Amino acid sequence: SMSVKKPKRDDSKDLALCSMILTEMETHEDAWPFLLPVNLKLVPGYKKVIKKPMDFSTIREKLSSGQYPNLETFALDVRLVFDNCETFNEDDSDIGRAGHNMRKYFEKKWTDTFK
Repeated sequence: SMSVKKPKRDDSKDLALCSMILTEMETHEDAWPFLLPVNLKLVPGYKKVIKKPMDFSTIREKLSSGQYPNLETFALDVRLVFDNCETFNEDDSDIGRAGHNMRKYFEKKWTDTFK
């Protein structure tokens, strides 16, 4: 509350560390469905169904230009990529499997880096 704060967590490396995690997501072999925005002209249904499209290149631009106010808002966009993927793709497809794998990979890096 006013003049009553928990001890200050050092957040000065968060930016760099989020960039690293993102680089590891970008270079994973199963990242291919997620590297670029889904082409909304060429994938019927995507625009209407997915209210908030997100992909790694868009996360990279937001990160690099100071558009994440904190590490939680960064994790929300990453999770959105996988939530979107689950919404549009059957679990039993290459893309569906890609998303499950990438989400697990992300969550572990997240916990090991910050928790």
